[PDB]
Amino acid sequence: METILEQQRRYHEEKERLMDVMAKEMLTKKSTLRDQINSDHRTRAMQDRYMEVSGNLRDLYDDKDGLRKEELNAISGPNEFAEFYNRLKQIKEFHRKHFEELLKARENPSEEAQNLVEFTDEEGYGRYLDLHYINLKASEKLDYITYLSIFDQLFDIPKERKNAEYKRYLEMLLEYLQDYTDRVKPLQDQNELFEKKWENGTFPGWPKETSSALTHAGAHLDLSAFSSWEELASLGLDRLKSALLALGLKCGGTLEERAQRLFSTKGKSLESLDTSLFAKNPKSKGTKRDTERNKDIAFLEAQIYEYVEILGEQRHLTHENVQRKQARTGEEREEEEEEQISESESEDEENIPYWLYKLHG
Amino acid sequence: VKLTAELIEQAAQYTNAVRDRELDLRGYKIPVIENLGATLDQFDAIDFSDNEIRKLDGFPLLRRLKTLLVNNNRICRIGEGLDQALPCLTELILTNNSLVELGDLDPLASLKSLTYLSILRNPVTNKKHYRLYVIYKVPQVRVLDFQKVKLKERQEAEKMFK
Amino acid sequence: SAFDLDVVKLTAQFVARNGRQFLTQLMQKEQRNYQFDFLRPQHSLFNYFTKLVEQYTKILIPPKGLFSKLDQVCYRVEWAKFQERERKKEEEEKEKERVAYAQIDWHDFVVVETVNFPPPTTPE
Amino acid sequence: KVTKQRDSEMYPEIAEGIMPRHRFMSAYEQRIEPPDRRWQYLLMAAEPYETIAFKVPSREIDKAEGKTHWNRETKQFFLQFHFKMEKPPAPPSL
Amino acid sequence: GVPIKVLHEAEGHIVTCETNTGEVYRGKLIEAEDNMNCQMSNITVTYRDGRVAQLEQVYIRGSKIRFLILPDMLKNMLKS
Amino acid sequence: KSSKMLQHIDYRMRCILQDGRIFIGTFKAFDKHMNLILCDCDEFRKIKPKNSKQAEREEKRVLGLVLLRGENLVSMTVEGPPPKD
Repeated sequence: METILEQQRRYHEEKERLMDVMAKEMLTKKSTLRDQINSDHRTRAMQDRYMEVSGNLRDLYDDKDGLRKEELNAISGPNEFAEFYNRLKQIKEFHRKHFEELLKARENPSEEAQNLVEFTDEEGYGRYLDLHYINLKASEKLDYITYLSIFDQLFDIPKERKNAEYKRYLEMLLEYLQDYTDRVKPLQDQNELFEKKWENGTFPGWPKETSSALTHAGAHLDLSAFSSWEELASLGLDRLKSALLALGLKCGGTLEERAQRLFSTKGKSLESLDTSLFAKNPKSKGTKRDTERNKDIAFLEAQIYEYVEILGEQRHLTHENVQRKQARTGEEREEEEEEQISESESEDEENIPYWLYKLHG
Repeated sequence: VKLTAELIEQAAQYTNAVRDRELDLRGYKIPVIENLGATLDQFDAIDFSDNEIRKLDGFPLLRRLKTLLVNNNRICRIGEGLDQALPCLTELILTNNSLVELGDLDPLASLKSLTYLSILRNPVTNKKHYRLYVIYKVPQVRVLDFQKVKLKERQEAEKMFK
Repeated sequence: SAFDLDVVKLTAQFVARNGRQFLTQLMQKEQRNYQFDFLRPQHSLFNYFTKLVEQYTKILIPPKGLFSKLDQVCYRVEWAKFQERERKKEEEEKEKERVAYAQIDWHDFVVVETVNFPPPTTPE
Repeated sequence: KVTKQRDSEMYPEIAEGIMPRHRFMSAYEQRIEPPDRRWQYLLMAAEPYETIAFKVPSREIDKAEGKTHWNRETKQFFLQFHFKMEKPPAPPSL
Repeated sequence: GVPIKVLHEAEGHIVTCETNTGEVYRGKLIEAEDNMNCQMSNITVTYRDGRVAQLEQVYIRGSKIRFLILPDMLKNMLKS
Repeated sequence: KSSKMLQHIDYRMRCILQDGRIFIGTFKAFDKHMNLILCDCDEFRKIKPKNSKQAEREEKRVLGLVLLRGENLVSMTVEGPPPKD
């Protein structure tokens, strides 16, 4: 039947093709990798990163490449994302897959349908091509991801990862505090909290409205994070955070004070003299109850924390934006909005009568 | 002529004669089944007749797909996770394809709603005990090759292969 | 070309395990001129053959071993781009030279008298 | 072998073009037009400075044989046997 | 009404309709009247038990419609 | 003023239906009858979460662009601020 050798071959070949594609990409615009790698640096500290000079001059060896705009960088990053998905799949199936009389036996059947007049130049060309849209040069996107659209992932106010839109959450927040004493900027001042978010909470951490809000917000920040950095392994990050959550807490709440001792995150909101009473409190009916009811919230809070930390640059960038727009005039604010809009909707790569029939009769 | 998103978007779309939403993918010389995501799970039937597909595999999760007409292709193997991407597959027409060994039909045992199966004009058909083998290994089938699976055949297939 | 492809890849499949053991026997058994040409380095396609076999030979390498795996390939790309740019610049300078050489008075003479560099065109 | 020295530092124009350029000219054409001719000159030129010539009575000297990489620059003569120490401003020709 | 204008805009597009009784009709919107009366074609209907059927031609009274899902092609009436 | 609806326009809104469903979407338009236009709209059945430690979301369905008839609307509250886009 089907000779596995051929299948495994085609697999290794396709993998090669993909590696070559995303490598060509990383070649034309090194930023693609650089950008990614930099972020990775602050998540997995071990990661080795290139010489700063290379990053700045946007070069990989000798040639300094033209700087690209954000929308394109992100685009290609999501494209490379799907490519890496394909690759991972093929690698998988491959792992799960890996005489003379028969030679003449098959060579005989190869004589079948001799009259097959047709030119066949479409195996490596259709693949090479499948991973490299327009007639000649209009759309950077490969045939592989021809229906890939960033605007369906990023809103206009996010500007492909430049900012994160928190106005909406300012609204919900007003709805949560049941007043209006809170301004967009004071709300951002609140977000900055995220020990502070634990010991100086905006609201009581056992309040319903508050916990719900925090959930929604957390989810948003996380999706935004992975959305803006396709190239980094999402599962890796997730698991890292989860293990930090489980392992850091258990011995001492990871939060320790020389005066009050050991604090409990989310469920109890109490300190403890020594580690001893802390441990014998983690089996008590109280802590069982709380850790059994407020688990999801505590975990979500934590995620909001670490993801906001990983996005400090974006948080600052946006807060800045806010203050700017705020200090604009009418015309200024309008023109700025025009700009954000244009950036949003721009190509990622630039080149009878009755009165007459009655009268006539 | 890759089965592409663009290909699916210009393809004749209509309500067929048995009142189901069907997509027409006939005669395009498609070799590999792929990119079905773009149909958006909006079809009850998909007609892949007269193409060059080798393996019935590569489907996304399609909850509404109930009928697959795959006449005159080159199907020689059936993918293993078919129920996970096609849970309500009820009718599978494979007439005039290339399935040669009884064991190659084994993956159809996992299609829990499969009730109408047609494998005529496949070499596998002439294998000894082909009908009883299908009946015992794919008991959910009620009509096989346009003939009613009867009780006596079920019992007979229970002896052999018990 | 499906026929040619298929026979190349098949004889390549067998040639990969049996080497010339099954093919070198087939050539003498069947008697094919076409088979002889395929075996031979004269026929152009032969080269691509040497590829396929190698590839199959490769699949035999890690049989029983799984692969449990970008930045580098990107940096290589970058390099290539850089080199390309150097080539471009050079072409430009050359162009300038051609222009000026073509554009100076070779009749403004003022002579005085009348009558290894490769290792020298470096630095040390 | 000739060693031509240039000024001691005493807009991307004239520096972009590589060094100085040499060409072999026949004396059959001269401005004074006195009448005399019949020998070649190894003229050397640079934008600001004045041209220079060297008489070559011998029909052929050092005319080598495949000393094949194709960057014509100006001609086989220039790439084949010239060096331009641009850092010190010394043009060697042999 | 502003929503009504947006509905008429969806004529010729594939839309989904749920009735007051929870039957779900998906297909091409041919005509939408001012009172929300809806003519559609080549329908898939999904009953409350989950079963599907296929219909060529339907017309549903506006009052007995609970809601409609329209394409996202329309989303881009932002003045109001 | 007439503003009581116009205020909440562009905001994310939690709308309650007569059968008891919860429609959450971006409130973009209304009219005399309170027929509503809801962008990026999802439907919930079991709960409106206030941080339910077990889970917040069961029987959630993505709908998309929704026009709801006012006959079947009961009430609305502010769910979250406008998305910037």
